[PDB]
Amino acid sequence: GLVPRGSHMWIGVISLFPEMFKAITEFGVTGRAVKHNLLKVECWNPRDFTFDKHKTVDDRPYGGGPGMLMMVQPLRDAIHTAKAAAGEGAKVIYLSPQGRKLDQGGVTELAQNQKLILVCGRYEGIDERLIQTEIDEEWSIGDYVLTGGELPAMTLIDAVARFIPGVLGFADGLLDCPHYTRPEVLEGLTVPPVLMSGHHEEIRKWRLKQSLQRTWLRRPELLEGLALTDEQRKLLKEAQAEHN
Amino acid sequence: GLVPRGSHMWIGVISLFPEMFKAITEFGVTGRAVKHNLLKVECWNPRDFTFDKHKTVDDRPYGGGPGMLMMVQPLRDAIHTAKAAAGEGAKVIYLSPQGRKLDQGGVTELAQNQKLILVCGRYEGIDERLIQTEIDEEWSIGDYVLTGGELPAMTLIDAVARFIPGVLGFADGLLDCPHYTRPEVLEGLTVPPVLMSGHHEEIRKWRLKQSLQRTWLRRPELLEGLALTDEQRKLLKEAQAEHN
Ligand SMILES: CC(C)(C)c1cccc(C(=O)NCC2(NC(=O)c3cccc4nocc34)CCCCC2)c1
Ligand SMILES: CC(C)(C)c1cccc(C(=O)NCC2(NC(=O)c3cccc4nocc34)CCCCC2)c1
Repeated sequence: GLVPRGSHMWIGVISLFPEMFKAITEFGVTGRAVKHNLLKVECWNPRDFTFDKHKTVDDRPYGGGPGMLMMVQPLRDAIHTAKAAAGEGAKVIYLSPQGRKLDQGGVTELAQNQKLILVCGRYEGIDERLIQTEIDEEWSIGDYVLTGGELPAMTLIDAVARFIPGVLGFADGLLDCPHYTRPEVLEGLTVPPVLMSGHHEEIRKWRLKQSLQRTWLRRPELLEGLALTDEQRKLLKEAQAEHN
Repeated sequence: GLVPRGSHMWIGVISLFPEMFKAITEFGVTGRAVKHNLLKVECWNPRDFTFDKHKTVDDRPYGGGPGMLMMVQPLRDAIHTAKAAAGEGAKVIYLSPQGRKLDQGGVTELAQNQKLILVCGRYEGIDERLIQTEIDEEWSIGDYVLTGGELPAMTLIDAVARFIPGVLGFADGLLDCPHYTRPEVLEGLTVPPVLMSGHHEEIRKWRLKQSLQRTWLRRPELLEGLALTDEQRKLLKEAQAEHN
């Protein structure tokens, strides 16, 4: 083993649909991370923490109306069991549309935790007091309406799993340059000559320039948090001028 | 049947990991939408469109380096087969970090399509010319680094499935008011009295006010695209003043 024994990542998940998480534990990069014991994903289902015959996991809001909520007691008890399994130092995250907007800086922050517990909402969400009593942070993957927090949780797991030592073992955070692979001519469209030139120093400059221009045109906000290198500033200035 | 015969939604998916999509086709709201034939999700795997013995689906970039790309020919041919199955009028969406940022306005737009084809990238993505020759629109669920476009595609499916007639059959786009359910007192924390008052007109005003304040404090950008009602402007002004 090349990876130190205490660098694996543990993520507890609280969800009414634990089987959804097979999508990240059995496929692709995260799938290989679980199989090689770099990532452990453990799920607790609030349905298993009910005591009534029909395993009721939703409840009605005070004040009335059709917007059902997650029942407090089964959710809270699932969370308490995850905390017990985690031991000390687990950070409890509620995936929620009222949370801090997730971005790569945020992922980096979250990935500094060896132990995470992710709480996925269903119905109209969870009791506000549970946020105060059980939740450490609220995070959102975007401003759109979903039917559950499970896809956001899986998105977050995918994003932080890239930071686990053994997986793959900020300029990269800019948008990619255009990518080209075989064939040389695709329905009449040709690869930029420099890319097929074998001049790897020219290729390097070209790719960096294209990445900068594309970030500039499609996500300029990403540049606002960076003090670019001299080369990057030079290439970006060139691309900006040539774009007129 | 209460729902017209031609209002079902069809979504073709192009992905190296079709089994991931079980997470949306077999669970929750989308799961029920598929079972009741309101939503149809059909997947094509580029691996099935290869002709070499080891079913190779990645290729090397012109110009070199470790960043592998999706092999053009199997991906393109999977897309062509999805287009054939779709028939006329299917919109082809590439889930991509260089795409338009998804928000609820964007979801609403996408949901006006009866037929969508979603292309999920792996490795470092797809050949730029394929975007020109096969892709209609690029969309991104957020600014963070993922290992595949499958979770974004599923997120998008979850978001647009809410617009299908028979599922559930812009003020709602503001952040929710705080939600409260049983018990009346949770670890000493009490429900706001108005909510347990039975005064449903007071409750309505309180919930709207709280929703506005919370949108104001946590997602003010959402208010920039709306001309609020007189009641909403009155309640928001009150919450803003009382927040000092
Ligand atoms: C103004 C805005 C953002 C459009 C909005 C406004 C009001 C409600 C929602 C919404 O989607 N309620 C449903 C709910 N969503 C999420 O869990 C969720 C959604 C999006 C990004 C996320 N990241 O993590 C979790 C996320 C799932 C069921 C349990 C309650 C939360 C959205
Ligand atoms: C500047 C920024 C955004 C941080 C960034 C910069 C450079 C690369 C990436 C990135 O994630 N490349 C990997 C890749 N991502 C996605 O598919 C993807 C990610 C996020 C939101 C999405 N919505 O749809 C699809 C999305 C999966 C493998 C195939 C190539 C794309 C990200």
